[PDB]
Amino acid sequence: YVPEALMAVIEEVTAAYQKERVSQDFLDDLDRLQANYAGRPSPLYEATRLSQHAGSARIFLKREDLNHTGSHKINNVLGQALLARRMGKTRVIAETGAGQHGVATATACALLGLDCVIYMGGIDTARQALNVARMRLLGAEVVAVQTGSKTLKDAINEAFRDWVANADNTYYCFGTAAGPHPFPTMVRDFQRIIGMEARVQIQGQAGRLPDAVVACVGGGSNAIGIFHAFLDDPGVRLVGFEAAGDRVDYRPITDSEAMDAFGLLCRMEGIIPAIESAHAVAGALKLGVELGRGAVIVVNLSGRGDKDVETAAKWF
Amino acid sequence: YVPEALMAVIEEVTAAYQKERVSQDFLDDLDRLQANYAGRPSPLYEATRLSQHAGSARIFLKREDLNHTGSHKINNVLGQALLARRMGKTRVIAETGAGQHGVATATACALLGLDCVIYMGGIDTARQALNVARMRLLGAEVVAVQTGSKTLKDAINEAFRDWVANADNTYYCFGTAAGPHPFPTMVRDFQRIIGMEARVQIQGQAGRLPDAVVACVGGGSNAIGIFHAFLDDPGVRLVGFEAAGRVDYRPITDSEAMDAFGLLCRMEGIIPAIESAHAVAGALKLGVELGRGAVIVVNLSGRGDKDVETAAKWF
Repeated sequence: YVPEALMAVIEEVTAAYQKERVSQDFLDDLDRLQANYAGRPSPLYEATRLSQHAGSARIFLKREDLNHTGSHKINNVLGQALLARRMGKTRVIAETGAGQHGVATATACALLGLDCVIYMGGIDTARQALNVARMRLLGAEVVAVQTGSKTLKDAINEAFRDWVANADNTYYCFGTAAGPHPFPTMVRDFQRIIGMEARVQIQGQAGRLPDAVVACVGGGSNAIGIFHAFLDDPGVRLVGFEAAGDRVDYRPITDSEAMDAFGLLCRMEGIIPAIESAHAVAGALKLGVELGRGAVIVVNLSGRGDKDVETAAKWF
Repeated sequence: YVPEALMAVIEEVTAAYQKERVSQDFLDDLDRLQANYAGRPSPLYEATRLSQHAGSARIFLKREDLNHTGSHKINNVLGQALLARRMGKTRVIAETGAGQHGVATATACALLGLDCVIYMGGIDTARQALNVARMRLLGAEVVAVQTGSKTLKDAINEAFRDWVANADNTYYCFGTAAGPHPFPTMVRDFQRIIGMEARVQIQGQAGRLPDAVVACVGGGSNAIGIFHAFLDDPGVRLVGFEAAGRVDYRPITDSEAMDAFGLLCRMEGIIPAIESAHAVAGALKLGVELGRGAVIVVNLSGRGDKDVETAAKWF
């Protein structure tokens, strides 16, 4: 899984990142670089119809659910290319299966003036003229890989040989679900972006900081993102609603509480939530009854309201 | 196509809408209503790497290319639902095929507080049926139609008797790429929200009205909506750029498009529709014309997909 040859290079990366993590700049820069570019920042939607089932509080939904697939990978990949610039590297390489991650990188590469080489297997090249051409309009060099079996793994190594030999100037940009993932802190940190955008937008739309920021927690990572900008705010409660059934308060929400919250979003708001998020809307709702009038509750609508629908329409 | 029995009723919508058209109160209420919902307002991106290839004017790109279609149908459907509410109609009906239009229609009625009934063909009731659930989850009655051919035609006819039947409180709402399009003043006015929104965004981001607002003319009726809102800003220049009222018209050569296109790709990592590329080409020109600092705004409208082919060959 990782050629020990990659160890000094991954280490130099991990090393430069930490240095970056020392303060708000790197994310600050990232935030500015995504603005208006490809879906960031996502909208923070005030659900006024929901107020009447929430103790006369004001619920704001932080629409993560409106991101589409890879404008989102672009926003992820830009921070990786912004790390190359800060590290001083001037070229970026990556591998690409069906070509989607190559198109993302090629995009950031070119947004930031970085040269860009993407490795892709000869099998992948012949049947994907379109992403290859995207990539080529965007400026990268697309290297059709003719060794081993001309598949994905194949690209991966040629890229590893490339990255080993060219580490002075070259940042390797990971992202294929089957490719390497050597840098988990990074990937968590980028999601704090969600928090920073909610903090700004709440200050904009309500004129103060919220009385509570809230997410469904038990789901992988990337709901948790909403919190971190808010940790410092002594006035702000942070509540993580856990999928029960029969610095942050964890609290539980039952299969029922979440379904009532669900159908109630469908009807009052016209938005169909992820089940995951219904738990959180349910709790935002608990919270506002419990906090009363003009309470300001920001809620993360995380993720993909595509059939949990299956499930929801059974529930009724 | 449209049954005559409908005419007393089409007229009334027509009278009412003609009323709210004219007025400032409508498109601001629809602005509020659609704010932060399904993709509106759309982003205004300062494309600062174009500046160098544009006399170092400042080029803002109105990003209609980021619109997921579908979040477009809701946005379009919200306006009829908004109009229905302002007639004092309380329930809304429509028809659908695979049932995309009915999903949107249901969506805007949940949001707006309207009872909703959607007509669908028995058969598409059968081949397509979470949409039917989607709808019901949104709280609309679905009338799955079991009358003659059990498909869209019959699904339009039920809808129309219901309509003629309940005129007094029922609005009907279209968009379905086949059923009726009785209101074409409407479809065209609702693109106006694009200029509306641009006009609030470019003052926030650039401190002032733009020097020029620029778009692609002889294609995709979706481009021109960026102008209306600047009409009463005399000394915002409006430039419609054509493939070769207050608005000037100006041609762009096949060649000039593709320099802008290529460049939009290499500098901003944005891949446009060829149509959009005509506007960018026009914005570059204008920049050099207008000078260091001009502020110029461009509708990048249209899907940066399958112009891709065309573009790759071209190089």
